[PDB]
Amino acid sequence: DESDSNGDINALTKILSTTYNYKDTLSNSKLLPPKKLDIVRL
Amino acid sequence: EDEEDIALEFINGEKKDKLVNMNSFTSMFDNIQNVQMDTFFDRVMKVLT
Amino acid sequence: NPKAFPLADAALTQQILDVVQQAANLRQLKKGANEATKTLNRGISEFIIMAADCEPIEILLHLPLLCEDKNVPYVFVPSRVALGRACGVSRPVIAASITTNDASAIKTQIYAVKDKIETLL
Amino acid sequence: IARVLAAKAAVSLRYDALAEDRDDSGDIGLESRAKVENRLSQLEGRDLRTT
Amino acid sequence: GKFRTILIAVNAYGEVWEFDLNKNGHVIRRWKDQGGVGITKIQVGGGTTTTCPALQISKIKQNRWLAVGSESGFVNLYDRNNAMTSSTPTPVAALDQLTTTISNLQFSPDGQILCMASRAVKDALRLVHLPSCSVFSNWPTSGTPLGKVTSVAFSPSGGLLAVGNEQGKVRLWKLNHY
Amino acid sequence: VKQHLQRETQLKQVQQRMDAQRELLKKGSKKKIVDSSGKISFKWKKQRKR
Amino acid sequence: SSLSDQLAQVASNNATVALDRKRRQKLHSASLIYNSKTAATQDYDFIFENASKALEELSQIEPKFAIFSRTLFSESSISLDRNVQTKEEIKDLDNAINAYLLLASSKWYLAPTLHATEWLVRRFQIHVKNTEMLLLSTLNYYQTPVFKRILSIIKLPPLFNCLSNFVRSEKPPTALTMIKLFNDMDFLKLYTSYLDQCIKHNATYTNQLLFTTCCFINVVAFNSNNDEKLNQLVPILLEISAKLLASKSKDCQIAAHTILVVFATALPLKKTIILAAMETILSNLDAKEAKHSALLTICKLFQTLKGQGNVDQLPSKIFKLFDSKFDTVSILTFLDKEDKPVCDKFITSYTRSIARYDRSKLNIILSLLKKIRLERYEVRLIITDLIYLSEILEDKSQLVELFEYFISINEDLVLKCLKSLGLTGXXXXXX
Repeated sequence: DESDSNGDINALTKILSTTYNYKDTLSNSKLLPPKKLDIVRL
Repeated sequence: EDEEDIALEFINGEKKDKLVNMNSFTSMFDNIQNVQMDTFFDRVMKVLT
Repeated sequence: NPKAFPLADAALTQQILDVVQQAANLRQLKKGANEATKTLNRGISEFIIMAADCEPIEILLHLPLLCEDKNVPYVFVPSRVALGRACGVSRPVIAASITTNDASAIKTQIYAVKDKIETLL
Repeated sequence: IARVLAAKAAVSLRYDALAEDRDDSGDIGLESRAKVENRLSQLEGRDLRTT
Repeated sequence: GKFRTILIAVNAYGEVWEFDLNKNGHVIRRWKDQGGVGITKIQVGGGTTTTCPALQISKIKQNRWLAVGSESGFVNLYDRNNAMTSSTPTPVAALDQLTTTISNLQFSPDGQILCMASRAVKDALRLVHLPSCSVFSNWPTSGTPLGKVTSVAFSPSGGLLAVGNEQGKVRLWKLNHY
Repeated sequence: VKQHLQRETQLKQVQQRMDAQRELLKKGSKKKIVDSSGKISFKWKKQRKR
Repeated sequence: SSLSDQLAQVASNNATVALDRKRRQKLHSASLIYNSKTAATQDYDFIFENASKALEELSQIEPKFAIFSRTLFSESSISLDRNVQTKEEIKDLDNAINAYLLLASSKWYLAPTLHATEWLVRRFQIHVKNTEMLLLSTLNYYQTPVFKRILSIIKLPPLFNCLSNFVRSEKPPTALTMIKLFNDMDFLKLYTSYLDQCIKHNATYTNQLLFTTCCFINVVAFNSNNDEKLNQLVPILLEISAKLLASKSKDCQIAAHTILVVFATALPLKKTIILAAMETILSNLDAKEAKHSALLTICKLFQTLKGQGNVDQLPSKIFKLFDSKFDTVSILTFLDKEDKPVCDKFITSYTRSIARYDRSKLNIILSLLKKIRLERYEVRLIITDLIYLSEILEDKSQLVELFEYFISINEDLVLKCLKSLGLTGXXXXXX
């Protein structure tokens, strides 16, 4: 029954399918995220 | 102006946002009963800002 | 507030809130409005520290009514966040009461402050 | 609740016996009752049972 | 090519003076901290300070955060853009997570983190994020070796963190963002 | 009423020595000091209880 | 395994099969209205009279219940037991009753639905067989006395193990224990598949759809620490809010705004996800009261993320769509609101998109900036685009009046961007 063959309605569903990790860690934001501090003791 | 000196405008330019902590929405249940959806959404936005 | 009476200056307030911070180390200090009202009726209160910026101010005005009967000195430090931090308690405290213990090491420094409070009266 | 009332009723009484100006609308008192209702509906939501 | 420096002196009772050193020392302004009875330390931050100083004259930048210690854990954060108006300013957030006398208030060189430490109780460094004024919750854990923290310091450049103790061991960290 | 004044001031000191005993149990870090006279009092550490 | 484990597994499959008389007097005795002694002494014929008389009242309130009197509430459907019928026929009895509890769940405060479902409880055994769609349809009435009765019958499924201490309890199940339900990652996957089933029939009511979000907000709230837990959470929540925006109903769309804004402040989503969400908010935005809530999302969504490309120009398909549903005059009446929300990081992405795409209306692009006090880096990042535009666009006098606004405020900022790119004397020579 199924085949794949204004903005659309499914724009939120499609980009959720095409990504697996949702938090913006790729940015190198230069702003510091609250409550979770990446630290490594030397 | 230096390239790192541009980014200190980008650091200082942000403003404080009130966070979402674990006890911030647990009082909303006492006013679900027969309220319109418009006047509930402002009662979420009044907590977040 | 204009309802505030004798309100200590910037100078004496530093002396009063230092004795408060040393009486809370000796645990000689009852805390809050509803407990400073107790030590007046028992008569074990040395004097009464109160805040001025409490909103509404009328919730602690009975202590100047009560101290005039029982002849116990009282002043107003200006801000309740100040007297809170000097009392050792996270919450703001709007009235603090120094109890009477004659064995106290800080007895001399209380009566120095007490004389300055009766000076304003 | 019998603490929180007798605290806030003592807050409400001194505004009534000892304020020479009265707004006379229960404006402090309705601010007092909303604090107890926040205290009450907090305290009913918490329960001793295990889930 | 031109800048003026400013002293910010603290009365013990909590009165903040603002001397300026470029012209001869006159008060610019006074303002009392809201509350703040037994006050130990102030340090300003968000720009060039004595811990994260400048290199050339153009690098000198006006600070943005001001923090006021206490002898009862109270740190008071002041936004330096708004607090310079009213001259009895309301601080942004009253940080009270520590339980003893503040003894080290240093900022990050970018002005995003506020250390606060107490030399009284062991293991008492707390980091405060800026501008959100939220204490970080993950670090420091219980098993994070600090000791009685007596001397905290940040790097100017690499984002490192050096924390002293009383035992003598300067234990070093790395803020992995920077 | 001479005796009541002798009764009460004796009875207050029973509370004053009981209230000091009751305040040893609560929290905080206490210091055992002794005066040079021999009387024992305590000095709690400067620490804002939460 | 053992013997008594396997031999209690047969008991679940025959939970409804009346075998002894005492087995019948335990199953038939439980119901919604009558107590345990008076329930066991009455026929199905007695119950069908009260149901079919009540069900005709519900057909008058709305005509949708008229169909069930042809199939489930018909007089011929007294002789049929579930247990006698085949496996294909039972799934149709489930798909009728699953279609029934959607229409029933809305009129649940009313007395006739209590007498209506009870025959569908006691004859069709829905308090044993399908108690998920019985409970998920009626999960929002937890304070009411009718849900306390519903707890006093049901053997609870393995997914509803949070309510298992409130079965036959005195006091109603409290509000936090409803959150401990929704905190599970599996119980949400029902309440997605219940809701996407409930939207397709377009019978989602206002009090129900509040209690969904008022739990879906709190699940984000209780998990605001564990960044791993949130990372596995939004395939559940955002796929609702995607399908919750596809609704014709204006009331369902405002619920999607509550979940989106709450999750966006709790977790910084990617730029591509926010631009994805901003299209679906734009695309199905028809009614009046859905538009006001929708604007405060994009107002708030653009401030949640922060990074490189924070203030990027909007894409082409996004921007004209935003001009289609939101007017440039209506965005100005929005900024003049005395609520005055933080519109700060979005409009500097909105203004740059005007500068590249449309360019016909830069009278507005002045009046935008008088109404909002912007940030420091934003004004520089705007003025770089206009100076690029100053060279390229066939030179225009209203563009000169825009820089006159920046000769008024932050003169050195105009200079420092010109000293980064181009000459100081050449810009004033250009106009």
